[PDB]
Amino acid sequence: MAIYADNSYSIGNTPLVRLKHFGHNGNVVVKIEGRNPSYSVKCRIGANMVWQAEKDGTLTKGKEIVDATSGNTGIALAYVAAARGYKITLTMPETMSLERKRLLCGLGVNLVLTEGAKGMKGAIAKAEEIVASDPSRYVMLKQFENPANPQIHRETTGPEIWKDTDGKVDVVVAGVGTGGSITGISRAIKLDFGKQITSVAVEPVESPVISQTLAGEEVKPGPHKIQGIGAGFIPKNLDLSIIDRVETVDSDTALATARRLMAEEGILAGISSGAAVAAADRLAKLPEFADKLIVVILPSAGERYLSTA
Amino acid sequence: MAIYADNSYSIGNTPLVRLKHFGHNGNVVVKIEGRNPSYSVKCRIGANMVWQAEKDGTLTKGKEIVDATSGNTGIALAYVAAARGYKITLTMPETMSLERKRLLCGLGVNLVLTEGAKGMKGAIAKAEEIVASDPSRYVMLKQFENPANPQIHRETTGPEIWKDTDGKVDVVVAGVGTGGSITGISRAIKLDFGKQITSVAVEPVESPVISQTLAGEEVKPGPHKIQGIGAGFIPKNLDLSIIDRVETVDSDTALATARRLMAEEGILAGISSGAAVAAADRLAKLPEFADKLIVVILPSAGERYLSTA
Repeated sequence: MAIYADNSYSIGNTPLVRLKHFGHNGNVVVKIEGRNPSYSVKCRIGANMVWQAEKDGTLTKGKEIVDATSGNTGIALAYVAAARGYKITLTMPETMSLERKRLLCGLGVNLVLTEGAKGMKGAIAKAEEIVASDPSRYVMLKQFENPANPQIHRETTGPEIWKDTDGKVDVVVAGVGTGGSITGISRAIKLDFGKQITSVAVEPVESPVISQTLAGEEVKPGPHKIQGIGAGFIPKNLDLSIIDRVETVDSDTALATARRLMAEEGILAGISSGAAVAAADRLAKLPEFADKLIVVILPSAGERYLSTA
Repeated sequence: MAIYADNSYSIGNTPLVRLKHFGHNGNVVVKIEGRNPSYSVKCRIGANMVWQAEKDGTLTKGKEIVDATSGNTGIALAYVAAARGYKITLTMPETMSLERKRLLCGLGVNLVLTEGAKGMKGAIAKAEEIVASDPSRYVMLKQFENPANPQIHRETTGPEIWKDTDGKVDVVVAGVGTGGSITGISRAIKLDFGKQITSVAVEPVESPVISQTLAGEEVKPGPHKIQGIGAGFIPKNLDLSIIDRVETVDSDTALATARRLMAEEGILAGISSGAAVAAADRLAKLPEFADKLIVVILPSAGERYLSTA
């Protein structure tokens, strides 16, 4: 057989494509996370956070999911909630784009808009109030600290990279949001496969908080246009111990690099995908990395309307 | 190994998911064509029409692709042209949505807008003029009659359905645009595997031209909102001989059914995906089809902004 009992179980097995106009002699290869149920790397963790919450008794028939997000992880949780029969509340500011509202209403989400002036703070409060209102009803899965998040990457994303390269991967380049990807991938290859690879974290030069921490310098975040990376703090799901190297990238370059992915490689991916590649391209063009296979996570699919396509 | 030398070669291997709120006892299973390079069933034929044109000498270094389309097949050709280093012209009316323009410019297409008043006729003329201007330069791959189109479905889409069901598929339900899908799938299972399945074509009740032809009645098309099916004529790539059954569906139902796919199954698919499912659900709820595995092509991914999400 090979028929998924629901859409959640179809996560991953995403492809590796070799880049032609990046790297040297084809040392740069990309893994298309756009090719997922809800079209992002995130529905891997959408799937396993719900599954883990089930297995350990925190999520049960009748019980409902609450989360203060509207990005790839909201969409991801939505599809699994729809797929598995959970009611879901996502809180976000009333200033969110009609687009994202429409997409999430479509997936059967109860949309609680919070005050726009309260920014993201205010959506987090409103989620948290709903949870205090009845703690036997609503569950917050908490992507930033939930081990289920990096656990899925250790069990699927990581092994898939091992498999499809035949143990030949030397370098892994992954933008950091929750840190879940890099953490899980790196644990799989270094610890379950026993290969001493170079794991490279990627962050906005505008918010170089991983770089600052490790240098022992004032953590100072700021705004950037690289959606889904550069949270402005070190997440619990970032395991600083498996990070070999930290590469910073600027918005403009992430943008331009995602543009190039389209017109020169024919790969529709997101801003963070560009960020990831510019970092890899830089590494790949250093002689110390000449004869080394570098693998890059492209987190999302390009189909948007705001800076780029 | 398993690293694609370019994005074109990553086509297919798309998943089968079982529906919970459709069919009976889970006799309805869906194959997610959203999970492709350019995010549609079409980049399967984007890939193989170019490959075939290469193998037989019609497409060569320097030579350029021209096509009067802007739907899934334009996007598909774009990604392969970008992936393989071909210049591409797509003609379409100047009335196309900024969205589709932006997406295609992004993939490195030369966009030739034709008069809006000339409708689709006028884009076809303008393509055809460019081809007459220099026949050693520009090539029209012609999805409606190109055998490479159904050939890819015989070689990939069909086998994948065979494999993942373990020879247990009984019914195949597929909306008709070019006919390429149904034709290729059905040839694979009936002729290469030797299983006497029921191939079901799906069309808008508003343009029931397959139904009319076979009844020997006046072919009379009309407008419908089911994007990518119901062309208003019988394509050469529709092999009427392998069609067992023709199911008509209305726009409203296709729409509503795609809405249900989202909120009840957590599957983001397109209008034509809804059309496909309502037809399958109807068949699946007939006792003659009770103990039969029905497989449905979901051609596209939902991420749009016009009627639905």
